Amino acid sequence: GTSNRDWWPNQLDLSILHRHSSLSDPMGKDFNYAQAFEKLDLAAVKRDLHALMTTSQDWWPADFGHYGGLFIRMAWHSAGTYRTADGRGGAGEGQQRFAPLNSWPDNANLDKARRLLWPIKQKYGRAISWADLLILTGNVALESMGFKTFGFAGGRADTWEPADVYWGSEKIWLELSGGPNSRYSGDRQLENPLAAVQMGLIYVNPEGPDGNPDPVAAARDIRDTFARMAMNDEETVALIAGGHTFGKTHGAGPASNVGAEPEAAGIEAQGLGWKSAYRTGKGADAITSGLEVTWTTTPTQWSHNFFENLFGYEWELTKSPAGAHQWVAKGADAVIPDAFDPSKKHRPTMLTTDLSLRFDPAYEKISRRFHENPEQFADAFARAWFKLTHRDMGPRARYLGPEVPAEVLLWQDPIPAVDHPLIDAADAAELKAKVLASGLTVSQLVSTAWAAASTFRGSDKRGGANGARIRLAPQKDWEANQPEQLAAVLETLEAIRTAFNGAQRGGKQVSLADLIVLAGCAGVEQAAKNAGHAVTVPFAPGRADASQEQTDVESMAVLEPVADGFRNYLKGKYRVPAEVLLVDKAQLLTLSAPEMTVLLGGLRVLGANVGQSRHGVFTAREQALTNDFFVNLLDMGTEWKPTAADADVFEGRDRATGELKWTGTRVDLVFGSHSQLRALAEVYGSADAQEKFVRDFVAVWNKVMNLDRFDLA
Amino acid sequence: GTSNRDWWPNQLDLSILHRHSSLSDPMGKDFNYAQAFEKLDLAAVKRDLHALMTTSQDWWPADFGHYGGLFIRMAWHSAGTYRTADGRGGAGEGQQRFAPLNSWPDNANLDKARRLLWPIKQKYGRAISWADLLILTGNVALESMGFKTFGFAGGRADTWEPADVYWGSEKIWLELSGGPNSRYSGDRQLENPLAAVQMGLIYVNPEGPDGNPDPVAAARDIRDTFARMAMNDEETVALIAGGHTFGKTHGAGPASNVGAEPEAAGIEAQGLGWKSAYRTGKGADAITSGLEVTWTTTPTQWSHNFFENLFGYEWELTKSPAGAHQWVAKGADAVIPDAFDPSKKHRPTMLTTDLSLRFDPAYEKISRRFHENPEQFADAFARAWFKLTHRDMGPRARYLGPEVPAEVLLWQDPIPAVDHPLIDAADAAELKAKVLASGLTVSQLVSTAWAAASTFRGSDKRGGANGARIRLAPQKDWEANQPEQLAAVLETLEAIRTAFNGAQRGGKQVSLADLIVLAGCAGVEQAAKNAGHAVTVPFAPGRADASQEQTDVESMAVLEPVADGFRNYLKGKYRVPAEVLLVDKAQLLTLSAPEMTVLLGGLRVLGANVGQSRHGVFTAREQALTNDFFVNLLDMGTEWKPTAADADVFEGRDRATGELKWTGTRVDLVFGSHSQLRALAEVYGSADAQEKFVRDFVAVWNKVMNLDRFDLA
Ligand code: HEM
Ligand code: HEM
Ligand SMILES: [Cl-]
Ligand SMILES: [Cl-]
Ligand code: NA
Ligand code: NA
Repeated sequence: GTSNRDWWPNQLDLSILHRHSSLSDPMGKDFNYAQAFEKLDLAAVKRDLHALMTTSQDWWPADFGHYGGLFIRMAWHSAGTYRTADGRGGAGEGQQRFAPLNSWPDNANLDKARRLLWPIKQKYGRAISWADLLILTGNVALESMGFKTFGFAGGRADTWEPADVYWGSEKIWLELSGGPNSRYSGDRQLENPLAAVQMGLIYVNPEGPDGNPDPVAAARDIRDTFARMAMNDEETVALIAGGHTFGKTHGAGPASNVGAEPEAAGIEAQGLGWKSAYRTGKGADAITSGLEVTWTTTPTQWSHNFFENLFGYEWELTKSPAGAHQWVAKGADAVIPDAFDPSKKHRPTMLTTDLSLRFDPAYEKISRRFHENPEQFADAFARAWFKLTHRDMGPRARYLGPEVPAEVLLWQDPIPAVDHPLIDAADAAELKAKVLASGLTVSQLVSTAWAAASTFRGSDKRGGANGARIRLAPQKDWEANQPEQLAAVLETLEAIRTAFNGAQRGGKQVSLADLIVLAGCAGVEQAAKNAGHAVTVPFAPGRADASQEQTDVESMAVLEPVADGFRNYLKGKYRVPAEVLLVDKAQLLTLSAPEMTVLLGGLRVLGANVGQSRHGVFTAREQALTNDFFVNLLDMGTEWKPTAADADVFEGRDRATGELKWTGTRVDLVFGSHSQLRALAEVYGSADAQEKFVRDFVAVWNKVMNLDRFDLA
Repeated sequence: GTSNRDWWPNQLDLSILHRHSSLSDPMGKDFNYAQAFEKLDLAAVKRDLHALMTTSQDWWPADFGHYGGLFIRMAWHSAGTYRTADGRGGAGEGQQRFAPLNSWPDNANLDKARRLLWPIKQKYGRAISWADLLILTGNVALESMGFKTFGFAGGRADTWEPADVYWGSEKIWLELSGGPNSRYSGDRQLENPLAAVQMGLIYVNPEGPDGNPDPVAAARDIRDTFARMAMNDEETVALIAGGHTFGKTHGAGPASNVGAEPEAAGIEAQGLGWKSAYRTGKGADAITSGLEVTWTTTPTQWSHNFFENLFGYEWELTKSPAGAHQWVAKGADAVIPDAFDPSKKHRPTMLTTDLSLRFDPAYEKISRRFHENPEQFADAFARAWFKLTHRDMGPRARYLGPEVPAEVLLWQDPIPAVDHPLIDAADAAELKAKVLASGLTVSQLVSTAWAAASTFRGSDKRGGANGARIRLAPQKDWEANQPEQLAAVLETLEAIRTAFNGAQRGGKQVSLADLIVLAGCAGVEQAAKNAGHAVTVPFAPGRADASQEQTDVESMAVLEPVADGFRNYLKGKYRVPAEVLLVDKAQLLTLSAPEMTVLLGGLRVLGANVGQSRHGVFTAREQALTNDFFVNLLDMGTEWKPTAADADVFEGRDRATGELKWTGTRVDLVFGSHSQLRALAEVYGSADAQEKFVRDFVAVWNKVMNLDRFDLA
């Protein structure tokens, strides 16, 4: 059946804003996963998982009699799709079980691993999500094999449909770079927001870049992709060598024996895929990656044998039985155990990407330190493994259960505890009046609070106004944030705050984070009064102020808005049209299309544009909260044309006289062009809409202000 | 950006079940359009619409000074997409304003029509939907030009995103028949559910079949497509000749001057399309269809001139200025007015498809009767126009406002008014006990009520249990309904009913329609007791019994389930796979995926399959309401394979012994294969889920029982 996407393949896709409705969710509207998880007997689940590790099923026999390596791979792939550019991917929604991730070539046979966990999932039911279970099982694997983990937090609620993630534009699985949809340009520059080298891989190609088995060049790809997943050199070496302490690869025969991935398989496969015609199709005959490597002499026990082997042998290039490039130790004895035949042993083997850890000079230094000091290795791997598997969980307030590590880590963007009484509703009213008496304008107030709160992204739950990081580096100097104007606003608010806090008894105080958001609330209320409407904007106190020392400036960089259609801002020229960037930002803010539309139209007339630009400011009462954006946009008395100077800026002229009335960008005018967005603009541009527009605007403003408030959740 | 649909283009699409969520809807959850409409000043709207008719705008000047013809075409096309096969299409959701219908070639320049209505829509706001406005406007056009309409009902609520309708598989607009995705096979057999001859047309091609100008062969396509839109020969000739009493076609120059349709146009077009480079691009120079025909000597006034011209001249084939085939009156004088130049007149002209009304022998007789008896023509057109524009509105209880016709029409599937006291809760309990004491089984009770209620489709709001049409022709003889079994159940229930009604005072009685549903509810309660659960199933009385004479047997045929996955039924072998048919039926029932899943799994164990088939009956306690379907389907101890006799039936065997445990169809096993369905099945197949399963089953059962109950809305 032909679809709208077929006829108009470049039209903007709004469905991404309307996923995850209560319609697709089987749990009641009142289901709260945190409350369910908090009563789980986590120790009981862990004992069942520990038993499972050595209870082989004949439909997917356990290598070495132990499924630990397979489950560690499973958990690492759950977490390993994460990209810092947009926060998308990661383990936090259990998306490995839906398309496309369930059927990526790098996730082959993890379908088997998830099916092994069904009995445990079935037993505990809604009290443990799949998303938490996948990570918990990797921790139990590690513990069962002698490795002490850093801890574990539950709280990843399950989702019920595929997420809409851009994984690349290639139309062929695993396509090598340089094709018509190449994700590389220039001198091997990987396009943002991607964090893998080929479509369907987690990070890199285990044979080497585009299959070329050069460990030095592979290391460049490892470094780049791991940095795009928030991991530095030490973490990367710790993770790779730690993972490949355990288990083995599978490549017993040619890959052409392997059948359809799960999404393509027949209905009788019951959700499994990659059925293999090679010998038994499983166990000793398994084919997963096509490589046939076993790294250590004790694949089911933590050890420091990965680095003993990497450094204690010289390595020769060889081929697996499927034809893939891999490496074998020169002159070695057969010291590595076979996975099924206790009378067979093998020589040590490595991947090209393992050898990167020795042949890249910066990795080599770290790897040597870890080989000489395996306790340093164990600590680094435990911390990295926790970070990897928790990186998208958000604020520490979301972490549940009895195994949460007490140590606060810088990468968590931590927020200090509040240890004093909070302001009450009368205090809030007193503060709003003091803010408005200061001479700060509606535009300044709304622009500052928007700048602070709109860094939030629901993909990894980073950002938001909690912390008052807008006053710190690097946020205070982002161009979208208008650094000089911002500094002036913050100075005036800090004086208000000092004066209010100086006059209190009993230890009551207000944080700057709270006062920024409250001051924005005062601006919106003043704008509504300017329009003739008395409204109260809700406000919830309890934010705290983070220090510079608790703020990792380099990790904060990915939160910089380079496109923010809500402020009519674009830092430079991109290949993706600005309206598509707007919808992407709306998705990160967790907004529906109605919410996006009201929010944008209100922000335009409040003065929120960067640089006081007049684009989309379709009103003659700026700083009054009215629906004028929509009424003027939809007025058929105005004709619009792209300017000769800039095709992305439009002039609105009176159709009868030619007189210039307005200017706008693509982000402004999409609301009058896209058939779904224009239907929404019509509701708000109608003669009966003024009250509705104000109420809906207040409600989406308060939603945005509260996005990171998991302390209240 | 590669999507799951690109990778697995035949996987099943569940998003169709989760459209129209509260997320994409700008109106509050509590918005009730009926209540808004009932306060509209409809008279005021009609005055404004009458004013609009001759208020020409320079960006799309009015032909003859009067927009009436354009607006009639607008309303006829709004309604004209309707198909009786599935009830999809029609005017009832205002979908002409969204993709793809906003950009179909047949709807060219109706964008202008809708834009002319923006000021009225803006002025009245939420109190008149677009969907109602489009129809009201056509009515006012007719009244303005001297035709008295049969009436009008409001109550078409607006929708907010494109609907998921199968319009065909062609990848080229207007593709002629016989291509790789032809909608025709055999002897010009149009594929169900389609009701148009080419992709992007409303019914037929005005030049003739695949562009061949043969009025006799065109008539065959007219007849078949109009029948697929619920119209017989009389209605068809009335509608065509009535419409083509008014206005004109547009084809002043070659079609190559016409630019991008609305969804393809640039953002500066602000939702309009088909911009033309031919002369002024508009008015006298307009190009819409490419034909240049004006049918009558007074195109802005009702007349009897259509049939005087059709019969009064002989016709010659000619070409418009765009090259299209059309017909001109041999030897006529220039009697037809020009739309813009008072000094030009034209000869009478006709489309191929107009000539069909004279040259097809069955239409000729009707056309002649109408030419000789113009009052019969007028009355037929008025009634057909009402039917056309109200066909998808559902029961008369949905019809709102002061212009609703009092006459009950057969095509509305009318339900008699209830004029007696209803049964109360004590009476319901007494009747449920009588039903359970009669010896009717769980399976018979559930199957009968499901058969009755599941005819409902939310596309056109036809069917459902109200009316007790399951006891009449043709429902009583449908194979899916198990006629012999059904007859036995109905006889027992009618004897219960007769006995209960015989014992009452005060006029209280129970209808058979209510008793069938209540008997179903007793079955579900008995099934829950059989499982050890104490459950009450909600029941709302108030259904009435329709007569055979109130039930048009041929119109009822399209409600026959030829595929009903909920009863594991398929009437024969189709090209569309059965799990796609299941999702389609779920959409018609208005079910979400979780609701579809719970419903099916419960019905399987209750004995609702047609013919007592064991397929999908994954329980050892049939007729008990348990989650066994899910627990057994997901048991990895069972291996599934297609049978050698039939690739659409699967055998489930114990993995270790090979012993046969179950059989199932594609509809059964999809729940264990599709990654989203299987995530839902897991919830209900968990150890903590038995009570949740039961309570969710009851809720969805009740939902289905009440789908047609707009008397309670
Ligand atoms: C450069 C990065 C990495 C590359 C290219 C890579 C490559 C692979 C490949 C090709 C396999 C074999 C799949 C099979 O045939 O079954 C695999 C297995 C495995 N990897 Fe990695 N790996 C990477 C990093 C990681 C990390 C970070 C971890 C965990 C911390 C991990 C843990 C594992 C484990 C445990 C297995 C064994 C699975 C089993 O026993 O079934 N790897 N790796
Ligand atoms: C066999 C069925 C029909 C065919 C092939 C057909 C074809 C068309 C064509 C090609 C146009 C010209 C569009 C343009 O160039 O502007 C048109 C115009 C029109 N049709 Fe039909 N028609 C059909 C049935 C209907 C029916 C059922 C109605 C209404 C009851 C209707 C009412 C109109 C009116 C009022 C116009 C004039 C539009 C204007 O004045 O702008 N037609 N028709
Ligand atoms: Cl994601
Ligand atoms: Cl529809
Ligand atoms: Na994420
Ligand atoms: Na419909």
